[PDB]
Amino acid sequence: MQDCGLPPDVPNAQPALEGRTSFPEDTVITYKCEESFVKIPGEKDSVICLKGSQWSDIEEFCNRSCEVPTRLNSASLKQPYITQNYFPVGTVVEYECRPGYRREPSLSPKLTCLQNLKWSTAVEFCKKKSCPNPGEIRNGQIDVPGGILFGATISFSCNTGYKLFGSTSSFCLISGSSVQWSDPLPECREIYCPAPPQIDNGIIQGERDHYGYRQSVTYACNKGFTMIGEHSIYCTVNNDEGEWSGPPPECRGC
Amino acid sequence: QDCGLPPDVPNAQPALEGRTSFPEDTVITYKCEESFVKIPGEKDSVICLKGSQWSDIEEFCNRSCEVPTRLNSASLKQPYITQNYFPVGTVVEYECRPGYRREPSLSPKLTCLQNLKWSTAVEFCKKKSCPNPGEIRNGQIDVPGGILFGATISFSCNTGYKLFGSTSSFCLISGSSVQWSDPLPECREIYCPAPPQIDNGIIQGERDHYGYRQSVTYACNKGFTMIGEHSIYCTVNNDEGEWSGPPPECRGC
Repeated sequence: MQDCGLPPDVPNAQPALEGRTSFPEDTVITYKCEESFVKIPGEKDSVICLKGSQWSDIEEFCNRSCEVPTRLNSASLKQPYITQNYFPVGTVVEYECRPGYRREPSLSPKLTCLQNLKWSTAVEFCKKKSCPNPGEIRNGQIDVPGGILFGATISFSCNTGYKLFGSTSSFCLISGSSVQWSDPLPECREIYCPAPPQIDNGIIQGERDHYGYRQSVTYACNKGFTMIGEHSIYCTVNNDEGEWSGPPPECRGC
Repeated sequence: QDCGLPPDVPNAQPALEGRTSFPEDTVITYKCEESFVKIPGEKDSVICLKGSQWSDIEEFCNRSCEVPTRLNSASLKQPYITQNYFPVGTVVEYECRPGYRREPSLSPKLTCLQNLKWSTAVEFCKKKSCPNPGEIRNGQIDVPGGILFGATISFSCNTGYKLFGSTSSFCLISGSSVQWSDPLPECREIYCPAPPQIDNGIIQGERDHYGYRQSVTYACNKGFTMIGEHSIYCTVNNDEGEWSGPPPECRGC
């Protein structure tokens, strides 16, 4: 009769029959691979009801493959693997470094699909690029806690008696073709104490324009006056603010 | 042949030894009364001569000031320093003791006044001053009460420095002048012991010497995690250099 019966049973595939058990001549039935199965590129996936109530032949067209290679931050799949989804056991794909990573020549940038349907062990075939030498800050310091490679952070500080002007930290970030420091080297600026206080009936011996950390100012009483106190005071510096060590002496008469 | 009582001399009293009759050739001496001093080169005694007659004697006492009171700034000059006769109007001169100097604008002279007292005293001899103390590098000099003869000054070293030498000085008299008993001490920077090294970590840019408030930053080798403070600083546990605390540790991952 001008109708075929049920289509052939294909291992690991299920046909779309759409609610019927009898099919008219020239009816085309497509199969869909089952769970944990991928169709093999370049193979038929359907059958056709021919004359004599006979279905056309169809061979197993499903496998049996790894999952899409897991997403790496250091490397991206090369073409044509990056667009593929069929990876039977034995399949080897190649990677290429992302930015800002570079190849570690001693290591292979390839992954193989193993018999257990898993990709081989991952190695660091693509390593983190290095930022330039951070250099130095005059009268300050740079803190490099964990190297200067891509993704690293470094902090800046100013020695006692100096004030930091600029950025307090920097990060090695990707910059176009390479990796560069997010911020430039800041500045350590000398902290100045307020102008030293003047005293009644006394003077400052050779007063200077500016006074920095630990610099001193010496006092002297005028003729006929007696000194009572410290002959000199010095500049103390804390939390970036200058302050004299203590009060100036007194010149009492007479 | 015995004389009777000797003559009455104004402002003087004779030594009779409780006698009322005196034999020929008896010599009687008089002593000036309170506030009076005998006039140099004058007779103070009489002698019983023939005819039961005493020899003549004239007033020999003048009201006099007392010997000037001792001053600590100056001393009487010669010849006043050996004198005891100072009638009204008498002026004596002083000269400075050590360690005192003359105050040019003033007179170093005292006058015996009509009331038998010496004129008002002024500071004609003033305390000498020791030389300006100077400065102590990284230290301080406390001058509590001037730098004149007898004064004391103390020395101290700023935070992070240790005093080597004298802790004080006194203005002493030295021969022909006044000088500080002790020379200035030196304020030397205190250094902390060499910072400790850590396993699997390094000291970022180590220095040869670390002073007060100076820090050392640590960094762990690739593949280790730092446990503890990243940097430590040189404190001064008087008067010694000591690190603020232990260095961090590096744990292998």
